[PDB]
Amino acid sequence: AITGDELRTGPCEPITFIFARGSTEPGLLGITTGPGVCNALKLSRPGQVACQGVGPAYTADLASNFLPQGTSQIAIDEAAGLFKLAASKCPDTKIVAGGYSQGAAVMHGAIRNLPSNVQNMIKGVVLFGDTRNKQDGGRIPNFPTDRTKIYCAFGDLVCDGTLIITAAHLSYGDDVPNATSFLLSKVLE
Repeated sequence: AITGDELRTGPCEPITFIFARGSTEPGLLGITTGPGVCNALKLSRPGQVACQGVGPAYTADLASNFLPQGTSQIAIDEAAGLFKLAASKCPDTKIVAGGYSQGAAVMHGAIRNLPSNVQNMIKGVVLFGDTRNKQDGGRIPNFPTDRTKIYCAFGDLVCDGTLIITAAHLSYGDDVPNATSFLLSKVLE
């Protein structure tokens, strides 16, 4: 019933999207990709999708980028929790996840240590401008690679260890329709 809070503040839905915004984005889903991917998912699959942002624990503050895992534990623990929440509240929901910048880091760290119960509900993961692309080798540790897609724009140097901000980092708007298709591929009807 609330935007970005539909897992927390709503009924169970056949499909549950879980998104972690990039640094300094306001809200739970931000205003860049998740907003898009969300509406895009609901449109393409009316009556089926509930979007849940990751917050407010994940502050998406800049300084957390420099922490060992590239975000905060609180943030990861938060994401972890919501995946489980889905498992608990809605055991028949097909989960799809997303992340941009540090939000991808959140997911990278939350999804890698989820039990098989929960991981097996995650059909698809999309990561834009992943800040852990090189630290984890273009994948999520301990998570099927065919279910993962990483959008790394030409010039986007955060995909390569650094935290350098280019106009290529800010372009993942363009990848929503493709990201959506990827997710939707896996979540068949």
